[PDB]
Amino acid sequence: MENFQKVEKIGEGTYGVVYKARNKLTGEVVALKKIRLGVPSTAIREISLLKELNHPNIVKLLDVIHTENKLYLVFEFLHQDLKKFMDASALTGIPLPLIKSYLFQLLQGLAFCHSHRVLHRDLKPQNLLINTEGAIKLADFGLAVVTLWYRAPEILLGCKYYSTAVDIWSLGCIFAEMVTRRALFPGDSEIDQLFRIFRTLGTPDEVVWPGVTSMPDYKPSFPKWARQDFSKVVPPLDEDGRSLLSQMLHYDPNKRISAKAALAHPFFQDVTKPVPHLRL
Ligand SMILES: CC(C)COC(=O)c1ccc2c(c1)/C(=N/Nc1ccc(S(N)(=O)=O)cc1)C(=O)N2
Repeated sequence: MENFQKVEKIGEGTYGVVYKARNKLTGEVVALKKIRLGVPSTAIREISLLKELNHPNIVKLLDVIHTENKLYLVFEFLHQDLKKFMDASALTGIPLPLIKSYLFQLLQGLAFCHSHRVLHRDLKPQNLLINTEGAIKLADFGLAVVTLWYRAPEILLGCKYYSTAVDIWSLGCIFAEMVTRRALFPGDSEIDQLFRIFRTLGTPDEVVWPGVTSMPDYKPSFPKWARQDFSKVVPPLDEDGRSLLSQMLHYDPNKRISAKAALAHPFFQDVTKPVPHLRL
């Protein structure tokens, strides 16, 4: 790690602390992540797998530094996250063509991960990175106050062996947030998160989600709320966007649209790649 000059702290995550840093030998500007822990052998193999999971919409893992019984991940650096961009665009809103481009690119990144049986598990605006070229990239995955706003209901209900559908749920929540300029389900506890989902989409039952009542944390005593219309949930999003969002937010993970099928949805018929106005 003596090969890198730290410039500034850019974040703190579940797995560790991230710095903007400069390689003293190549002059390369990178994101250096110090992993929070000797390093287990299983961790080294799983991280070695991430190195090969390369795609234009996945933040590149340049190098894995396992020296002096410490672990550092050297990543590609991007200048802004979607959280800061959404905050900067709050007065006017992100233009719909740019929302659509970002959603389309992230679904391409997800379809790629998911085809290699790799789940993100914790998508959120803070780990979605953007550049001046109009690209958006997935970061902070592959090592498996905590934000619960994007957590799929099967995780909250105690599913131990959840699927790639949890990522589709998170991305649908982020899509809604880009459109409305407000978090869709801003829970501040696991039950508040669950009940916020239930108040908008209706308390799930065996009809809409077969097997829901036998889930580890399901309680028959859950209040029974009626579902709201999507026209009320994400105005002024057009019918194509609302249709896609409804499929990304299906309760049953088996009914929830896949990343590959979402890419063929009519909402992306007129997709383009606009360039954002970034203030760096
Ligand atoms: C810390 C938590 C999420 C875990 O993060 C990661 O594992 C991780 C991995 C590789 C990365 C980055 C983060 C990163 N971050 N860059 C950045 C740059 C500017 C702003 S900001 N807020 O708009 O000024 C925010 C983020 C980057 O470039 N490569």
